[PDB]
Amino acid sequence: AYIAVPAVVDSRSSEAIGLLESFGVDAGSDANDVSYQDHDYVVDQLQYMLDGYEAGDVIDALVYRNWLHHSVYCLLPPKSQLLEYWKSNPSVIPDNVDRRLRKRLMLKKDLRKDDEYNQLARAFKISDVYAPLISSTTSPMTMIQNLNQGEIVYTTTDRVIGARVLLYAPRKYYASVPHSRFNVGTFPSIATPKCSVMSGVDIESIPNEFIKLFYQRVKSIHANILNDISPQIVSDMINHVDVYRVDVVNVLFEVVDVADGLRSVSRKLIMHTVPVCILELLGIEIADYCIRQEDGMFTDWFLLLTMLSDGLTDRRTHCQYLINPSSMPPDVILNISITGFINRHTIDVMPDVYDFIKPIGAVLPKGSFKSTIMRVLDSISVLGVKIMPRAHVVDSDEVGEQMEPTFEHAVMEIYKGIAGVDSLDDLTKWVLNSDLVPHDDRLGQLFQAFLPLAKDLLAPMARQFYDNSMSEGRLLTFAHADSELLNANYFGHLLRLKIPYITEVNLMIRKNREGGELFQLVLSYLYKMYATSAQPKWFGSLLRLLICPWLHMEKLIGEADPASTSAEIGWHVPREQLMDGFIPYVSIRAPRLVIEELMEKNWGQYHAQVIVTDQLVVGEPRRVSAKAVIKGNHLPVKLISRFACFTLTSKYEMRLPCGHSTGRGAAYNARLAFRSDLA
Amino acid sequence: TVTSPYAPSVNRLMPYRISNAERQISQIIRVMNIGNNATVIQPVLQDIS
Amino acid sequence: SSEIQRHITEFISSWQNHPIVQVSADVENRKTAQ
Amino acid sequence: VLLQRISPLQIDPTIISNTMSTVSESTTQTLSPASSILGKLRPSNSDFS
Amino acid sequence: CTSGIFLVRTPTETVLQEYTQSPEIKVPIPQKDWTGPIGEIRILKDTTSSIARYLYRTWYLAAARMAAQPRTWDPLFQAIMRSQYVTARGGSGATLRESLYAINVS
Amino acid sequence: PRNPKKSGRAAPREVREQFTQALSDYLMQNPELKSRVLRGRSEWEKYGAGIIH
Amino acid sequence: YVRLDRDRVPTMVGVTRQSRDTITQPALSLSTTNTTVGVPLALDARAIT
Repeated sequence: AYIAVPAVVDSRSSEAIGLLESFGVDAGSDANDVSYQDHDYVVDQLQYMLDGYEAGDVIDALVYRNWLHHSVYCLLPPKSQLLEYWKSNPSVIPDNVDRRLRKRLMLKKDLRKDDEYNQLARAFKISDVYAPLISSTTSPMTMIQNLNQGEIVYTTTDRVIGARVLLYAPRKYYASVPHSRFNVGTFPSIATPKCSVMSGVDIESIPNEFIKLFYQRVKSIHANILNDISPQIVSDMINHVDVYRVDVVNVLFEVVDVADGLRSVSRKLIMHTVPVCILELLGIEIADYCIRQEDGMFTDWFLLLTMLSDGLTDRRTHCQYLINPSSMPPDVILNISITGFINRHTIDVMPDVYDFIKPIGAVLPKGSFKSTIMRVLDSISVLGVKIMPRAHVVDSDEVGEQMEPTFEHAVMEIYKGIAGVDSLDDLTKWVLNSDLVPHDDRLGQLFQAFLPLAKDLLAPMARQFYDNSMSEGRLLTFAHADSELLNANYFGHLLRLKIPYITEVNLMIRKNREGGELFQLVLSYLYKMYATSAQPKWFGSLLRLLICPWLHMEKLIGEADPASTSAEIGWHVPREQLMDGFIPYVSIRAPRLVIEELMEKNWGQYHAQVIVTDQLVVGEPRRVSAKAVIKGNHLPVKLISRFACFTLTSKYEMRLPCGHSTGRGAAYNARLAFRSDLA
Repeated sequence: TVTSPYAPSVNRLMPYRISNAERQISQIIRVMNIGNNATVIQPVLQDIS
Repeated sequence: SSEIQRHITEFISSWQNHPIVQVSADVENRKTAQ
Repeated sequence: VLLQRISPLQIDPTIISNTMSTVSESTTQTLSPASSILGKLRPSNSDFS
Repeated sequence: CTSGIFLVRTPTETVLQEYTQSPEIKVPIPQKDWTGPIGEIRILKDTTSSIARYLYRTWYLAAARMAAQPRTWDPLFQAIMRSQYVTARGGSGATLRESLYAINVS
Repeated sequence: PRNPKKSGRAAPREVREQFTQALSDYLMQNPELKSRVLRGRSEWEKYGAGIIH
Repeated sequence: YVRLDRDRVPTMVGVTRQSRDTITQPALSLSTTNTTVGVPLALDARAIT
């Protein structure tokens, strides 16, 4: 038998990870008959072969492979070096080769200029000697056919796909498996009657993007002849822990209005890739739930779910939904009822944009729940780590509040430029009519005045504020539009974000804000008009990274020794220059065997000017604030491998638990240095 | 040349044959899509080339 | 304030009144691929 | 404005923009007739005062 | 009779004065004139009321007519365009190297 | 000429061969260019062998 | 392919996708509810010759 899965299957590691409990199969037992297959090199060959050929030809060829039929290529050097190898060590010559050619190669002459051997080599071709010879222009369908029928195939090129490539001659003449009745691996085929494909995982959620292309192309042409089997059917047929790889499903639920004992389904939705660990933690299963529980504010485990995922779309009309944040009708979600779970798979929580250790700027619209998400995020501290303290995050209003006329006060006086308004309430009435969605022309006349305030005041103030903030440690900073972080030249990762709710209603729900609620809302419209359209991309994309890796590591280092499983890596200054103390800058947490490996890495080729001060901090541990400015290069994440759970924010500060006296401050030209205990 | 078996079989099902009116209606729809653009039809000629 | 809550309900209704199926871009690469 | 608020007729320019393309390409020297009339009638997002 | 001197200033002043300038866009494209995402890109709705539609049309027609030419599909043109920018002048190969290093490739 | 003609400093054979080979691999990357040039070389050694070295 | 007489030279090809009026029969409404299709395509006399 043979089964194909949407994932890169390997015979070494895929047994360790399993992949079958991954996709949701109950293979767990003394099964030892589901033998995997090596498709790493096959994916690499597919990528290399799409470079020259066409995707349709390559995929429609590779689909007709009999993966349970062992075979192999072996490439020949070109004709010249081939003949050189025929000559030297001549007792390997196939008998097809011409009698004259063999009789002339068996001679010990220099072969400098043999008048007849030159002709005999000119009229010699490789294709006649070795029978199955693929081509330099094979037009690959015969490649897969010849791999299907036979044991060895002879190529004169490297662009081949289907099996491994073996060398024919020694390296000089070139330039620079048992079955188990339940074989599995990627790349479905239709070679036999027993090839099956495991359904249950959507096509748009496949993460590899080459397996994804292969599946799309094969499933749009061979839909009616493929054998689909779900994870339950596969289960019935059968019957250095990596962090940042989490299992995700999505929840199927509908809205219910249980008034006076009469159930009434109202709407059906899909939560779109909440991670499985959070559903396990919160104890979510098939039952009814109330998602407010008091005073019309969400119960906040529901808020955590909605903020840890992508967004929910209606199942009737396949479009996004954006559930209502208020508690006023027409639409109010007060009671839901989860009904099932569909496609499960792993994803890489580490975004590709994040490779170096640097600050993070998360742009959100105005009316989002930034305050409540901060209140909910500052509490988590898994292994005594405090993954996101409240002091490491920069509020969105801070850069505008630090001005003599603050920014919002500066824009409140904008009604003087209009032809005639005479008051802020008349401005809010002249802009949007008797609901939101203001008049676009009037909003444009207002934006032409709002813009110079944002380009001439806010940008110059922010260009200094973000520098001052970057000096004193990594911080997670928010904003109301990417243009704020782009005009003011912001350093760090620029993550746009978005929330699954209607943010414009929060601007009416919240009361005690400067100016009327209508003014806050018009201000949000102006920021949204100053936005430079680009994909906001689902706020949960960040919170999933923030939370998920720690929960997994808590299973591995839940009970080990804190001294043996810990570390900290900061800027070092020698015991002199007191006219040793290091600023932390990072706090690693990982098993002992990886701390041993991190203990020996360089960590010293990274420099920065640390400027210690003499100011005291109200916090308990007696410590003095400091600063630091990296010079040359930034710490890449590869050093802190995928097996440790580090922190993303940190303040710069030094503790002084010896001879308490703060003298004069200074700059010292620190050097990075690993700092753990004995372990 | 292509080959086909000659022996008792196990009753396959392959629904491919269709009538002429369906082919003609599909052709009319394809033409009314492709009509009057020349960018929809350039790649077909290149492929035949 | 009841006028204000009337405004809120009117905006939520108008937000629910969105279109479901709307092709507003240009479809020519899709025609060629079709 | 009173007529515009009373009238059921809503003028969306997704009919002109849907029955014909603005990038139809014949005689690659210049603009095609379809592209020409669309550029001469940008359909709308504006007032039909 | 006007002076012909080569004006000079510190590099950190050029980079901090020139590169801080940003566009002053007084009538932006409305957010409701972009379709959903296609990877990293959104498309102008054909019923846009902006002035960017003529820009979009010009670049669209140019791209179509460029790609339609059969010359742009042989290996020779591909190779010429590849070798057009392989010169003996610097290209900041360092940061390329130490950025490839960050994903464990030699 | 009035410019110092930069002579080759006699780099090692192994690393220089590897460098030039990787550079050639970068130039002729697809099978079609390589097939064209190899067919040209074969036809030259069949016919043009002797008029040019 | 008409060789050299005007009378058999095709001057349009059109498709219909709806009727026109109270009338009902396609053979009657087809002459006035059609859309012309087709578009030229340049070539190179040098290359061909």
